[PDB]
Amino acid sequence: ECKTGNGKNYRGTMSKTKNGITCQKWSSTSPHRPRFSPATHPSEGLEENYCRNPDNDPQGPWCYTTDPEKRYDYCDILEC
Ligand SMILES: [Cl-]
Ligand SMILES: [Cl-]
Repeated sequence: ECKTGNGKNYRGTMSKTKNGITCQKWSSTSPHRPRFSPATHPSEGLEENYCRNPDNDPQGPWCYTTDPEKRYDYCDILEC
């Protein structure tokens, strides 16, 4: 678990955002409804509640949040 680039191929194990709030399972639909999931983007690594980049976001790995008022947010992934 290290990152390189926008973290596109990142198949790491981090499950909390940069502010230490824990990620929402990408399969789950609360508190937020994900626009990306394992059923639609099977090649994207949407397993558990880990930090991915299904959309080649320039800011790197993010995940759906568990704080009902925070939709998504980035992950502090060690630099590779
Ligand atoms: Cl939502
Ligand atoms: Cl999105």
